Amino acid sequence: MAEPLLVVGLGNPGANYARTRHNLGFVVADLLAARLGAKFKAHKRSGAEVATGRSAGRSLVLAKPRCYMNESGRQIGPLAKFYSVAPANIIVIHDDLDLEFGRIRLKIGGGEGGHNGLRSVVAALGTKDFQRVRIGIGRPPGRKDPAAFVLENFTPAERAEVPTICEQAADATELLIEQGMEPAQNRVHAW
Repeated sequence: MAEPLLVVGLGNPGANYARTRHNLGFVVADLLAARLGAKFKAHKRSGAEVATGRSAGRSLVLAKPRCYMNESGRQIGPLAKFYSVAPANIIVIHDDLDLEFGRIRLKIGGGEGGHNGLRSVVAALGTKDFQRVRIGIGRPPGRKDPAAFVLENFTPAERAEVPTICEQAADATELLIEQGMEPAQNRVHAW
């Protein structure tokens, strides 16, 4: 009974489109990073960003390429098969529309909500029941334009929401390591 955990933050490089929270993975990774203070880097046979983290009585490998999306799917593909890690150890973070623009969505099997990247990860990783941590950024009002509405740019609204949820999820995470998620979920996953 012993095994580390791997984390992968899927977001959007550069910017422009990243403003649409298309950089949740990197936004959350950076946040949790700026908090942890860990000194990440960029390399690996793949050539992406990553950093090790010790806590929760276990190590944590947080990685994240550039393009992320497809870059991640593939990046992990080999990187995943390279490290030979388990699916219950790998956790891919992303953004998704669930309710309002300031919620999170952490699950295991549940994932892949239409995306070349995500699909590239499944095909790259071949699917092993890996874990995923999607964020709840607004919800689909209809069929008018969900993706369009998901790729808005609440830079501001999101700016406050980014730290709002991140803060909430950050607490849930910390508490999770403190004891369990039960409280974090009832505390954080309660709002």
